[PDB]
Amino acid sequence: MANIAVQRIKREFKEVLKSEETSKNQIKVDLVDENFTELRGEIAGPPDTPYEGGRYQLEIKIPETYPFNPPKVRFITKIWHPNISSVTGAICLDILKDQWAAAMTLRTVLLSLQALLAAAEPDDPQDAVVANQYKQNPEMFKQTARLWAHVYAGAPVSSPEYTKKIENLCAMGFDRNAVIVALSSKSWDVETATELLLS
Amino acid sequence: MQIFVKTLTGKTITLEVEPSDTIENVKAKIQDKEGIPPDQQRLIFAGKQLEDGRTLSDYNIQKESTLHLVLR
Repeated sequence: MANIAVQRIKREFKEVLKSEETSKNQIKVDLVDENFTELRGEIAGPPDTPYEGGRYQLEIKIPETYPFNPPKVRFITKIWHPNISSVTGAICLDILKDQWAAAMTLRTVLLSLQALLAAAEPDDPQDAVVANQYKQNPEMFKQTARLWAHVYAGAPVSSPEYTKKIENLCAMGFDRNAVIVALSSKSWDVETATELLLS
Repeated sequence: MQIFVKTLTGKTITLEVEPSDTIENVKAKIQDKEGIPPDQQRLIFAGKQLEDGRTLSDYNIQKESTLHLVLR
């Protein structure tokens, strides 16, 4: 039991539940283990963004040197975004690394990530593939995220065109997820993605 | 026996083959039927690229089954 402040996570845990954001249904948090070292966060895709309609889950773990070293956070629900690994949920944000601070609240982190959804940070990416697509075709990126949000985050409408291309490959007997990451990573080019699929 | 080879342009042919046939001669037969050089064909079945070395039954592909062709 080397977890320093189990009495802060508790306070910051109240804080989040009692926040206006939670009643506004933008962010919410839940406990996973007794000791209080791993929570489960959930945020709503901000409106006017391909993430709109989506409900995303976050894995929040607290390391031993907590206050001082930031908490490790990952995106459980599959998201397509410059700053989140499209296949691991690893995030890349200044505050979740080195630019972290003493009194940064969990609520400050959940809102921060939500804000991140509204405006990526392409130059300090985590996923080279996503960041590139997001720059060389901000339209495709959006259409691609609107889909990912739908298939994985329970968001509404998605491109009926892309579903067609996911069908032609799944026909060959490929795994759905795999198929999607290939098509999204290769600019939705049925030929060039089937390529990647075989490597 | 006969099997079906489907490309990603939609086209779908039905060609005569033997279970004992290796993957290369199936390609060979694909060549003979459509003119595509085996030298540039890749056959996919159930998300795997059948290696030139194994046969149809070796892979357990029963007749009437569908293989996918992905041109290099």
